[PDB]
Amino acid sequence: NVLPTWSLDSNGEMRSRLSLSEVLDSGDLMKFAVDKTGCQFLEKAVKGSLTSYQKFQLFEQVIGRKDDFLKLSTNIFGNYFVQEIIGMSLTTYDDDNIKRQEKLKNFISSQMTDMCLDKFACRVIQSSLQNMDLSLACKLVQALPRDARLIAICVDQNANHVIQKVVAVIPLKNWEFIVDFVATPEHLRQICFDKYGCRVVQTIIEKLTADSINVDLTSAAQHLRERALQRLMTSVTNRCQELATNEYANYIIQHIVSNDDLAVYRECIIEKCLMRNLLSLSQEKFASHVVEKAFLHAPMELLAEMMDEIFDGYMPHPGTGKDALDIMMFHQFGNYVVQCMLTICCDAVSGRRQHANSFQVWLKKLHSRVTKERHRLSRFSSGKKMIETLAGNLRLMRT
RNA sequence: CUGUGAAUG
Repeated sequence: NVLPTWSLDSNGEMRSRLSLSEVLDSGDLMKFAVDKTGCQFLEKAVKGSLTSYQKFQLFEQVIGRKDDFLKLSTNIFGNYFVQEIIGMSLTTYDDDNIKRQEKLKNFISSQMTDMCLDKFACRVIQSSLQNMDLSLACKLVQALPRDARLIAICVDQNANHVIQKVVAVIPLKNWEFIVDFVATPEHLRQICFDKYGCRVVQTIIEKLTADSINVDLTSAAQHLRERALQRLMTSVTNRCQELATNEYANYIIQHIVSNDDLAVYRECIIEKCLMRNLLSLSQEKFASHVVEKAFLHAPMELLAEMMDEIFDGYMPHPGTGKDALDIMMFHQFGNYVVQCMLTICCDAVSGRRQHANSFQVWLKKLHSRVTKERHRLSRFSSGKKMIETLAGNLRLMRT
C-alpha cells in the first residue's frame, strides 16, 4: 500500500479504528484516495452523516487543488471518489457552489485533451458534463483540441464516450466545430472506418435529426441544426461508396436509410452508390445489410427499380445462364437479400405495406424461382426460411 | 447455410 505511516498499525496495514475526520485533519487524504483499501475506507466514510466542516474539507482536498485533483482523476481508484465528491459538491448549495464549479472547470480545461484520453479521467469529465452547470459545461467543451488530437479522442476507446456525452447534453452551438471537423473528407474516412469513431459519427447524425425527443426550440436553433446536418450529409453522400462497404461505416449508411426523417438523403444514397450495383453490393459481407435496409425503406418509385435491376437488369452469364437472382439466391451474403425481397412482397400482399399489383408480379416471379429449385434450397437453411415465408464475388454485365 | 459495430475498482 501507499498509506502514510501515521495511519498504519504494527503490521504495516491500515488501522481498524480510523475516522474520516482524522484523515481530513492529517492532510493525507491524497495517499488514502490512491490506495485500494484507503479509497474503500473513504467511500464508506462519506456515505454517512457529514458535518459542514467535513464537507468543506472534502471539497478543498479533492476538487480544490489542481495538481491533487488531476492526480486523483487519473487514478484507477481515485476517480470514483472524485466523482462522488463532485456530485456531493454540486448538490451542496452554499455560498461556494459556483466557485467550486469554476475551479473544477478550470482544472479540467487545463488538461482537457490528456484527460479525455485517460481511461479514468474521462469518467470524471463525463460525470461533470451532465451534472455541472451548463454555462460552465459549454466552456469545458471549448477546451477540446482542434488539431489531429480531436481525431484521436474520436477514435479512442474511452474518449469517444466523452464526445457522445457532449453531443447528448450540450447545445449544438458549442460543438458545431466538431460537426465541421468530422465533415472534412480526410477526417470523415478515418473516423467512420474506426470502431468507436463510427459510433461518434452516428451519434452526431442522430442528434442533428429532428424527431420526437429532438425538438427545435427556436428558428435559429432549427436553422443551425439543419445546416450542420446538410454539411455532414454532403460529406457522407460524396463518399457513400466506400462507407457502405466498410466493416464499420456501413451502419452509418444503414441509419441514413432506416431513419424516415432523413428521407431525402436516403433516396440520394440509393441513387448515387447503390443503384446499378445491387448485385455486387448484395454479395458484400457488410454492404448486403445496406442493401437490405434500402429494400426495406426505399420509396415505391425506387423500390420498383431495385426489383427490376435484380429481375431484368443484368445480362445472364454466357457460360452457365445464371441471372442475378440465381447468383444471389445461392450466395453466402446475397441469400439474406433474397429473403428480404421475399419478405417485403409477403408483407405487402397481406396488409403490412401499401402500386399493389407490382408486388403481386414480383412475388410471383420470386415464388416461381423458389418453387423451381426446391431441392437445392431444401439442402440449405436459407431456402428452409424461404419456403416457410412463402407458406467469392461473381458479377454480371448490365443489360 | 448461413452473414457485420462502445470503455474503469
